[PDB]
Amino acid sequence: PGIVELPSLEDLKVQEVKVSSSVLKAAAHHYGAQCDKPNKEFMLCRWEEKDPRRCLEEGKLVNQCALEFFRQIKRHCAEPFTEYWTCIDYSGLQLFRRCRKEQAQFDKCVLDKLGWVRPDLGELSKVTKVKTDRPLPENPYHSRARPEPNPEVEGDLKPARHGSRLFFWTM
Amino acid sequence: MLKYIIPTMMLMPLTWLSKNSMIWINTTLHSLLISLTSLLLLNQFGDNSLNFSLTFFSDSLSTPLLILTMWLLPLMLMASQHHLSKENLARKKLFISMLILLQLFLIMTFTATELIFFYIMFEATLVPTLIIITRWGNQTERLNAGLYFLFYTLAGSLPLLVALIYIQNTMGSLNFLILQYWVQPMPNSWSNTFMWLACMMAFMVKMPLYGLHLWLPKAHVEAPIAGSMVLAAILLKLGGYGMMRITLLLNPITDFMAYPFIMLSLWGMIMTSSICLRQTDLKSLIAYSSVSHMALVIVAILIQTPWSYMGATALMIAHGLTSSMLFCLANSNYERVHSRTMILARGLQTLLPLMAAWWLLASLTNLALPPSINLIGELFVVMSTFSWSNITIILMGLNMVITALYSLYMLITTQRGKHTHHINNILPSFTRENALMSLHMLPLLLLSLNPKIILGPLY
Ligand SMILES: CCCCCCCCCCCCCCCCCC(=O)OC[C@H](COP(=O)([O-])OC[C@H](O)COP(=O)([O-])OC[C@H](COC(=O)CCCCCCCCCCCCCCCCC)OC(=O)CCCCCCCCCCCCCCCCC)OC(=O)CCCCCCCCCCCCCCCCC
Ligand SMILES: CCCCCCCCCCCCCCCCCC(=O)OC[C@H](COP(=O)([O-])OC[C@H](O)COP(=O)([O-])OC[C@H](COC(=O)CCCCCCCCCCCCCCCCC)OC(=O)CCCCCCCCCCCCCCCCC)OC(=O)CCCCCCCCCCCCCCCCC
Ligand SMILES: CCCCCCCCCCCCCCCCCC(=O)OC[C@H](COP(=O)([O-])OCC[N+](C)(C)C)OC(=O)CCCCCCCCCCCCCCCCC
Repeated sequence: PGIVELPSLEDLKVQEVKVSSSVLKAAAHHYGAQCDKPNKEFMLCRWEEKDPRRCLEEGKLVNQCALEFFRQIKRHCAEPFTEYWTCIDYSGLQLFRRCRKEQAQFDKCVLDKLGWVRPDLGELSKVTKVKTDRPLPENPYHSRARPEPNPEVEGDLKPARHGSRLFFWTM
Repeated sequence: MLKYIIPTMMLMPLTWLSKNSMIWINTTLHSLLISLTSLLLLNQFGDNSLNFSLTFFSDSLSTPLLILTMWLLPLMLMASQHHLSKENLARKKLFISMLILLQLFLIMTFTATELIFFYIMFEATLVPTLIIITRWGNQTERLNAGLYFLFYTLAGSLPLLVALIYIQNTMGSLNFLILQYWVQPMPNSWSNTFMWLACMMAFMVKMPLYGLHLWLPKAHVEAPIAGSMVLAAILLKLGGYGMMRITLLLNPITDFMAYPFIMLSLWGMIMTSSICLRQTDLKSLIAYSSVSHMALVIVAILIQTPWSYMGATALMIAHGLTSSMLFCLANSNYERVHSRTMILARGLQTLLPLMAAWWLLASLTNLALPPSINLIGELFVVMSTFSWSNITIILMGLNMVITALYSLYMLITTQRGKHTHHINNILPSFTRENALMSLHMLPLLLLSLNPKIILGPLY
């Protein structure tokens, strides 16, 4: 068959979000609130293209919008967030329920200094509508022409010509 | 032909709803009425066969076989009502039902327009015949007789089924009326060779061919008298009828494939006739004479000239009447001496003079005395085989010597000489027995006055 078409190594270079998983999980609800739009454009492009190579640029927007999410935490509320992801980082299963006072301090400092509302129980699992200008992929499976089906039956059913025609049976 | 199938079927309530003493009289009377009605099949034309329907037709070949078939049934009922006098009433009605069902299968074996319906009736005639031989036969060897009779026949005919279905798939129809007009020449190949053998060996068995004849002297001597009459008179002629139908399709391969089957016949009618010079059993002598006479019909069909077909169908009808009468005469002695040994009861013209006159007439029609239709068929086969090869007259003429030398030997051994001293149950001839002999011989003699109705589709 054909050559697989991969992007080059310079096409994949982007400033990564070089933080740990507890830093991400501690900031997760405000990330799902504030970084909604490029993330949903990316995941819509990701389920519609069904090909990561056609989803790189939108993905870079994700990696553009996450970092600006953290710098805006780093410029204003670096220390309550630092205590909060440290307390999240202690636990094995990384429980939100073991760290409610640092969560309250972080949410209070964020709501005062930046004006972000933490999403409630039920909001981040909603299915939202996304306004994009990219075209809908007309063939995301790279399929081809389906074969022509067999012709159907039509016409009124006439009786059998001279019956069964089985050797001598005249009916 | 539905005016003959339905009366034959209605003989089943006629034999099962009758009184316990009237079942021979009713079946004899109404089968004689069916035999009188069988003469309406003589509406034959010099160009077209009498074509009744999509299922049944009757040319001038099937019509004499049908008249002989529907005539044989009252004669079998007359022959069979003496040795089934102590019989249970239910088994008596079962025997009459097997004869009725066998007639029903034969009269739409010969009229079957389509060849697989011919096969189904042709092989349906085994089962009532098998039941008659193996149930109402007399000796121990009736079971082996039924096994040989069944397994030569089906071994011959199970290739015939495959060959007929091949013709059905290739031509498109096994209608004999279509196959007269869509017949293609069968070329020289091995496929067509075994096609010919599958088409012919079933009928070669039922004629019988010499070498395949071994089922017959067991099935004739171990059958009862109605069984012996129907195998002699009709059930050998299914092979001749089927050959005359099926050799339409087997041209021109027959003109080099019939050579081994003519030799086997032309020498075999010498052998079996010679066997009749030394047979101690009278019924076996009549059986081997039946093989000897049907060998001429095999030769006449395989050389496929018009005189040969005319002689072969005349010889079939004549041999049917003659051999049925010979088995009835042998039964007339067996019902008195209770043994089929021909040297046992001698000198029986001193004791039964009119029955010896019937023996004399049946022996003269066996030896082809002119102007009987025996001699007409014999003579026309000899003419057409002289046209085939001039040397065949040797094998013909020598046979016509030996056919005399057992026809009169059987007359001299049974009826002449000094009578047996220690046999004294030799009753006078019953009116049933003389009636049976006269109903065999008087149509056979009246057909000399008008033989053109028994000379096939090409008179
Ligand atoms: C106002 C409104 C009302 C008006 C009403 C008017 C009518 C009133 C009456 C209505 C009731 C129906 C009456 C019968 C109608 C006609 C049927 C007929 O004769 O068809 C001829 C039929 C075909 O002949 P045809 O010349 O082509 O056409 C004439 C008709 O137009 C044929 O016409 P068709 O083209 O339409 O026929 C169709 C087709 C035409 O046929 C074909 O296509 C040919 C192939 C048929 C089957 C062949 C099978 C071969 C292998 C098996 C053989 C088995 C053994 C044979 C029998 C042994 C005895 C049991 O037949 C079939 O497919 C059916 C199969 C055969 C059955 C026939 C009916 C029987 C009814 C009574 C049963 C009694 C026992 C019968 C025997 C049992 C075996 C059948 O003949 C045969 O197949 C030969 C056998 C004879 C038929 C049966 C005879 C019926 C009367 C029997 C009375 C005596 C009984 C004694 C006791 C029982 C026996 C021990
Ligand atoms: C359509 C109308 C037709 C009318 C004319 C009839 C046409 C022929 C029909 C059948 C004729 C023969 C039947 C009689 C023989 C069987 C019975 C018997 O034992 O008789 C002795 C018995 C007299 O003997 P008895 O002293 O009372 O006691 C008996 C003895 O104890 C013991 O007996 P025995 O030792 O004294 O006698 C033995 C002796 C033995 O004598 C012989 O065997 C010598 C004669 C045969 C060989 C030499 C001649 C060969 C042929 C040449 C002659 C024909 C062609 C001539 C024409 C010119 C040339 C072409 O038999 C004879 O002499 C019988 C004479 C007739 C023989 C015919 C040939 C049979 C031989 C085998 C086949 C030969 C080829 C076929 C011939 C076909 C002819 C049409 O006869 C009768 O009681 C006669 C009863 C009534 C018979 C009716 C026959 C016709 C029935 C048909 C009914 C339906 C149609 C209505 C017409 C009715 C007409 C009245
Ligand atoms: C009674 C005792 C002896 C019985 C002898 C019976 C007859 C002897 C020959 C029978 C052969 C089998 C039936 C053949 C039917 C022919 C149909 C036909 O058109 O064939 C063409 C076909 C040809 O194929 P085709 O025609 O489909 O091919 C397309 C056409 N061409 C050739 C151009 C490509 O023949 C065959 O396929 C094989 C024929 C020979 C069969 C060999 C096997 C059987 C051997 C003999 C068995 C005999 C009975 C045994 C039992 C004895 C007792 C227990």
